[PDB]
Amino acid sequence: TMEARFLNRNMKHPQEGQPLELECMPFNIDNGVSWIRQDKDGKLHFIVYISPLSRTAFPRNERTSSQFEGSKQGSSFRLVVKNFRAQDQGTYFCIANINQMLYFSSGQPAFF
Amino acid sequence: TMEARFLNRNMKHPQEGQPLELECMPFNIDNGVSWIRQDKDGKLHFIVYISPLSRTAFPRNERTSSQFEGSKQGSSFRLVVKNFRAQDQGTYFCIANINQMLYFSSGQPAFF
Repeated sequence: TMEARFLNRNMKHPQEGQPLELECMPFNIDNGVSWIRQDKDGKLHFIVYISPLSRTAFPRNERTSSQFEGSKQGSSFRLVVKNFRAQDQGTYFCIANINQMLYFSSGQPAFF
Repeated sequence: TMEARFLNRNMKHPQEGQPLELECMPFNIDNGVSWIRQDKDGKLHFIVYISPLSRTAFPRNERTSSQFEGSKQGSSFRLVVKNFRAQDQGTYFCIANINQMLYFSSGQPAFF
């Protein structure tokens, strides 16, 4: 089943000012996934969609493309937060959209 | 901006055993929306995608199609829970997917 996790499964919380790598492991390859961040608010934010070919699409109002990197690394999807700051905290999820049905990963809490 | 709300804005909580109607008001028409439910868990569930033509697509493992009705009613999207039961409680959101970018509504808490 679908999970979003820290690349470093040993860490419990992200470090302020460090690069943060998350991994999404999708039940299906050759379907892309979207990374999203949920505030403690509950408020939901789209970060990036990664195609099976590692093509990325970011939101239009754009700090995002400069603060996050998306890629597919052999069967799994990756999201990198270049410098993890306070405004990046939240619960991160992977979403796959296959035949107009959505599939959600388990979330990864990322709070100092 | 995008909001999911009770059709009856006067009510604070859904009634056990009553039909529940929610409304999604999308920044864009002639794009469909997906309804999702989030547990208190944080766990996310796809309910249904409604096309701009009121065409519905439900999950494959299917209690869902029999317990929820989706439609577009003049500019807004509607989700009906036929008989609202304990297992239907959660925070409901609308999602639009336009050019591989996702847009999320504010959520509507639905708990007794």
